Amino acid sequence: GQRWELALGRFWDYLRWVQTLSEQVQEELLSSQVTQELRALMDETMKELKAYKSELEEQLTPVAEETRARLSKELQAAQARLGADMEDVRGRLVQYRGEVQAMLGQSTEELRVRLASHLRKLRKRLLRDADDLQKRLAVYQAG
Repeated sequence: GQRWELALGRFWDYLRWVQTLSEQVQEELLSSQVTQELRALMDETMKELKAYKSELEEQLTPVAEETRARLSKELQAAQARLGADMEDVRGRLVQYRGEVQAMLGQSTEELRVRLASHLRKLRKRLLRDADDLQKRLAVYQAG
């Protein structure tokens, strides 16, 4: 894949592990290591995506200009959606950390069930937006 796709792939691999919510995951969630790592992986994905779009603009098919503008704005919106989705994942995990830190030594099982359900929905959104972004990038040059 492209550099940005490999960066997103590392985000996916790390998130899949987090979604197991094992005791190893819990340790890294409560220390903030998980959200620092997701921030790093998100930032790298977005940096590579912006650089990729910039290089694609060196190999464009000429089109009506109105069309090129439309497609460029649609692509920028798709990039922004991806970044917002990754940040929503990270923010939901920050929320979980704060809730666990407020509850002394009480059982986190219900919190974990609710987190797992929510993360599944956030992953669905990130995945549909990533696939949409790849579709737009694939037809961007031909216009």
